[PDB]
Amino acid sequence: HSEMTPREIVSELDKHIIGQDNAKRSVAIALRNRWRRMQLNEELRHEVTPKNILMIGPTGVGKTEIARRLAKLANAPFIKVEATKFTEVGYVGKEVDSIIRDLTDAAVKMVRVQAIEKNRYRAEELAEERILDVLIPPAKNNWGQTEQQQEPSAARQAFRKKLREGQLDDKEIEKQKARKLKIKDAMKLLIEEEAAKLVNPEELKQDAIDAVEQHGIVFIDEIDKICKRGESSGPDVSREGVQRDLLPLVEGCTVSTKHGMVKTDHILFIASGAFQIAKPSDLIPELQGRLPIRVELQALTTSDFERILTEPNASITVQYKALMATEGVNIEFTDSGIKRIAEAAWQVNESTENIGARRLHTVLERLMEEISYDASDLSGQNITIDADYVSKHLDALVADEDLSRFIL
Amino acid sequence: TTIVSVRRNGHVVIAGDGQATLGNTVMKGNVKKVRRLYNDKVIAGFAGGTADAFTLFELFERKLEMHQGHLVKAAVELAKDWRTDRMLRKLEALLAVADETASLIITGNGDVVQPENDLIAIGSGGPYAQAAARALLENTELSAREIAEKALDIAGDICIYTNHFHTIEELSYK
Ligand SMILES: Nc1ncnc2c1ncn2[C@@H]1O[C@H](COP(=O)(O)OP(=O)(O)O)[C@@H](O)[C@H]1O
Repeated sequence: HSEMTPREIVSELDKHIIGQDNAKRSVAIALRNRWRRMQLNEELRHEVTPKNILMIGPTGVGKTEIARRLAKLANAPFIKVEATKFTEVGYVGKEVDSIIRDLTDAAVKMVRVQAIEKNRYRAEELAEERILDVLIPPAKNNWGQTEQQQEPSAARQAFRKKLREGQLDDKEIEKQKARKLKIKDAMKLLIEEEAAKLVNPEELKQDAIDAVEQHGIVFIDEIDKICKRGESSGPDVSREGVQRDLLPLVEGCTVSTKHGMVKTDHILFIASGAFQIAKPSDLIPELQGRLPIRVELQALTTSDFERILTEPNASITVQYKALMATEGVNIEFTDSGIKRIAEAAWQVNESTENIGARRLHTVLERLMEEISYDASDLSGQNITIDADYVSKHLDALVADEDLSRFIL
Repeated sequence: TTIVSVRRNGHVVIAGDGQATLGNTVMKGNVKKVRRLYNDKVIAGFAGGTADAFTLFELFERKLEMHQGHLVKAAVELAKDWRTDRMLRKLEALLAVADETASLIITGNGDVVQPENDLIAIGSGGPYAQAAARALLENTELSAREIAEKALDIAGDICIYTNHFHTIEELSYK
């Protein structure tokens, strides 16, 4: 759909993800390819299949984020399943078709909500005429001057101009309605009332399908957890089983959704792994073939951490500022304050378990616990979170390890 | 009764008397037989029930609302129902109607009639009015209003069912 060049995609993706340029390009080539396909002829359009990607990297360094923003950027249906979720189905469990169902139930919970956007002006325009018709019951068969039912727009203009908030005046209108009511309801009863007439069925539910088939993006997390490991055998066939089960989905097939028959032949798949125990070549042959693109993501550094805190649009730091503003408080972060928040997060991840950028949200959040509470009784102030403040609130916690495993 | 309509020098009129008769006696002497319609643009006169009126004139108005001021058509569309609709049928009367465009008679028969010179003279006094109107219209420079008036009097003088109470509705345009 989008006519954005790969470079433009990466750019757009740079507004949310720090670093990981390679994964960005890989995912950007994929998107542009969907465009490249439609520009082709009959034959070549069947033959050309998505170049599914296999993202390789450690926890929380931007794998899902990238895929989430990519999806979001192409207004495409997105689903994220954890591969092992099916490893237990050899005993009982979810079938892999569920992935295409959910990518559908969400490809619908999407086409519907985005039908409330398009149809949010229709009910408050060619539909608010309801209350105005019981306010000034139109002429017994309007005349006809294409400006006659517009002439009132004097008496009529007043009932609309005053309808800029002034209500709670009980009236009635028309299973049409007929029932007597108010306006904080008669009006809202009209909101949905006149709207369900613009949206139809066999096009909405039919399109959600067209979406998944043409723009669906499936993110299979921890694909590496279903590869063969030299510790046993019984569990391996169980793992490799999930691989064979997923095979139809990325090779091309038809799944049954309670909204129709979805064809996976053109859904893009972004698999993901850490590959510390297994290697991508441990994936079954048929799957390695369907995962042509391999891209690695690097571990985040303290500088990446500093940048992640403030650079992204609606970065946690920005959000925080926003939220404190809600309380009428002016929060402000100095460069060294952030340099220290990042520093702390790095420390805990090295001294205990490394959870990537996730650590920032918990560190940042513990740091602010006090202002977050007192914010209401601090309205009209300029609080500055600087290196000092940071140290007073985090040092002790970060310093104590066993405590970090609990509190940070 | 006597309804007279005339048209001369960008002026059209409809004038009527006010006698309602029952047998050989006068029931009322000031019956309004000439009204106005379509946002005082269309004039009309009539012979019949005061209700038949307030029903055939209301409808006529809506028919104009369904045909942008175009007299004739609403008039055609009017006489249309007036001869079809089970109920509307029992209605009896003789509408004389005239706008800046033209003037014409409508009968329960559904007919739409445009008389020789937009000259109309319906009712038992009709012809006497016509005779006098025609005379005046062809031998004097008098005005449409002056005609209908004088003609109406002549009528009421001959017609035992027509009096000298008037109700005129003029119209200017040029
Ligand atoms: N490179 C990055 N740029 C911006 N935010 C990042 C980055 N890496 C991780 N994060 C943050 O950390 C969380 C970790 O999840 P995610 O980014 O999906 O990575 P992963 O899929 O590897 O666990 C996300 O909510 C995201 O906001």
